[PDB]
Amino acid sequence: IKAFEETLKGFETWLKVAMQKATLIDYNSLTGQALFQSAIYAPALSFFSSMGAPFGIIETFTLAPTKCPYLDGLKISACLMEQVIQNYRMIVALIQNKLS
Amino acid sequence: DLGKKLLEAALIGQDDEVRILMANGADVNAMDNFGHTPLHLAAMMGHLEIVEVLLKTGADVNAFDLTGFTPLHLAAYAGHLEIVEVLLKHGADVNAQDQDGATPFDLAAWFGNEDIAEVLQKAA
Repeated sequence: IKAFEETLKGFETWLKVAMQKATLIDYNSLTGQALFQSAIYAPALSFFSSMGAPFGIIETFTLAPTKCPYLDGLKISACLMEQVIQNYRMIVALIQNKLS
Repeated sequence: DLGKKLLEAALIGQDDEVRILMANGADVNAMDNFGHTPLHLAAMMGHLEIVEVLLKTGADVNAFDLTGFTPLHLAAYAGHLEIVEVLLKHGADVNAQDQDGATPFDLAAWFGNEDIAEVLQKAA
């Protein structure tokens, strides 16, 4: 369970940076979309997989840009970042059901 | 599957596990599905000792991921000054560009990491 605790700590360490920097990512630009993939979506996938593995939870988080209907690419990034945090909440709820 | 384990430990920040994996033959060049090496992930996360371990065991300081970012790009975006300094000391390329011409200085400037931007400007 120590490995799972370390995963939570890594996730929260990553989250603190991602939550502030995501608001500056223009998702409609070439560099911004790429940076969102490289530095937000990819690490999130890895953390979520590491969280789910000790508990048999096999889910694949996918971004849903259709739920972010904004012309402003900064608002898209913030909205997609919120989907990341929401997925965390969903996995935590699944883990708590397994534990209880 | 030592490469995947190393990528995972380097992102999470499991220093002991990274050291164990390198001693047991893990590939320092292991690549995730986004083109990241472990050094990419540790530098982005600010894991200083893991960055040091990976560089000591042969990591390419200037590796590009599939989106055209180097470890220096990611540390300059994320705001980890000490990582940036260590990468520069190990020959990180300040003029590395992503697919739309963005340098590490550009990311540091756009994301408000002023100390890093100043270090990168002086290094250039």
